[PDB]
Formats: sequence, structure tokens, C-alpha cells
Amino acid sequence: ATKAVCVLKGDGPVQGIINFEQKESNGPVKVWGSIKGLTEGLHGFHVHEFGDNRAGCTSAGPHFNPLSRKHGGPKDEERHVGDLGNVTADKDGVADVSIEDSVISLSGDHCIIGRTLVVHEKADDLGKGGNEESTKTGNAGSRLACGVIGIAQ
Amino acid sequence: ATKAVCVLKGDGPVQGIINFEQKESNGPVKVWGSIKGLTEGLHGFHVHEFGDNRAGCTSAGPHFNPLSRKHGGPKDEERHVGDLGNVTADKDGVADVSIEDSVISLSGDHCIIGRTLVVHEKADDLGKGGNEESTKTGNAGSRLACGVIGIAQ
Repeated sequence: ATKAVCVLKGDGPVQGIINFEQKESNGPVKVWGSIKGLTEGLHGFHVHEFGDNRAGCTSAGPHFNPLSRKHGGPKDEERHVGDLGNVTADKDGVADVSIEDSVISLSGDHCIIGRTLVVHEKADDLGKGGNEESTKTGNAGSRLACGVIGIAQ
Repeated sequence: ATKAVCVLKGDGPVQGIINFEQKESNGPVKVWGSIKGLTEGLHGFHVHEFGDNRAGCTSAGPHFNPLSRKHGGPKDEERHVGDLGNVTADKDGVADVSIEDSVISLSGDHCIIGRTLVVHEKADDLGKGGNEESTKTGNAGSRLACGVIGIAQ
């Protein structure tokens, strides 16, 4: 079964480790791990297009949107491949991520190996945020921590 | 025409950006960038199996060697997929990289997207160092800096 990992780092306190497992190449991907350094609440959680961190998290480019669709939440039909919603940080800044998704893959055209997982400033509004920006990125703000999704043992 | 990038970081001063380019599937991967923070001289430049950075450059694991060959130099027929030889740091610690390789690839069985590049402590002796370890790892020492090979624009 195909396995991947991401180590999230950025410029301040935000850090963590996000595992990915996909036992069948057409089943869902299990995403799990933990993030610390976070303000309490909901934090946008997106696969970005490039595994490029050469000038920081900015280098990662836009959401991974191969089907040129509009931004949604995970559960929507209309959503980018890399729209994985929000993760929620507790009062002590810790987010226990647990997610199952059937739009991302670890193989094929929807493959997220070598792309970037990014944790954002604020809530992804999930297309339901009442302005232009909402239906493009979900207004989730600055990129706090990222890293490239890599092949794991 | 496919592109990748690796940003090299470690616990020391060694930093670098390395670019990969393979304009067609069967063709050679062009590799180039710069690494600073190195001691003058030669340093092993290897692709390792895992894009895992969980516990630093150690988590990358072993040389990327899908064909189960002995360690050599890039020009050798007998070599690991990940055997890219050595880069040369000048007196100011700067290593200008320019490499063309036909064994690594950006797609396929020999695909290196999502794996790690590591730059090592000491010269790779290229399997001609004349001891056991020569033909496993080439004696290149500790891992100074690594980064996961990600998709680039």
C-alpha cells in the first residue's frame, strides 16, 4: 500500500507531521497526524500545486486544481483536488488531523506526491463566504507552515 | 515538459536550491542549482529512497536503488538510480551544480519526485575506495542537508 508523509514547517511556531495512506489506487486516501503552534480554531488545509519551497510557502503556488473547478469544501462535488477543508486547533494550539478523502490520490492524475500540504492562518470558508475570494481560495489567509508531500516507507 | 525542485536544509549551515528538468520521458534529467555552507572540496550528491524528513535527513533512508545494484559513479553501468556522484564546493564553500543524468527520471520506475536529495559530509569514492562500505554508500559520510524532490513550475 502506497504511503506518503509531509513535515510542516514555516516561519514561526507552526509545525507537524501528516501521514497519508492509500491501500487501493482507487479507494480513498487516509490523512492523519498532528499540528502544534496554532491559534485556537479552524485552519484551512490545502494541497497546493508545487513542491517548491525555494522562497518559502509562497513558492507552492495556487491550490492543486487540475480540473479548473471552483473552490469548495471536501464534501462538495464542485471543489479543487486539493480542497481538504479545515483542521481544528484546540485551546492549547494542537490539531489532531483525521480525514478520509476520495478526490486526492497518491497515484495518477490526482496524485499529490511532490506537491505541497499547507496550513493557513484562518478558516477555509469553503466557497460559502460571501465574496469573490471565497470561491477561489476560501479566504483562509496566510500560509503558516508547509512541506512537500513525499514517499514514505 | 516536466520540472522538479529540491530545497536543501540541515542542522548546519548548508543551504541550496537544485532544479531538475526532463523535457521528454525517455530523455536525460538536467540538474543544476547552488549549495553554500560546504567545506571546500567534494561531497556526495545522492538520491535516497524516502521523501521522509520526520527525524531529519536520517528518515530519507537508504540510497534509491530499485534495481538492487552496487554503488558506483553516475557514469558507471553498475550504480544505484540515485548515484549522482559528487558536487564541488569552492574555497568560499559554494557548490555550483550542473549535471545531466540519464538514469534518474521525473516519471516512471526510476521516478525521483517525492524522494530525497542529500548532500553528504565527505567525497563519494564512487565504489573505488577499496573497502566494503565503498560499494554500499561510497563512504560519503553524514547527511549535511536534504530536501524532498517536489514538482515545480
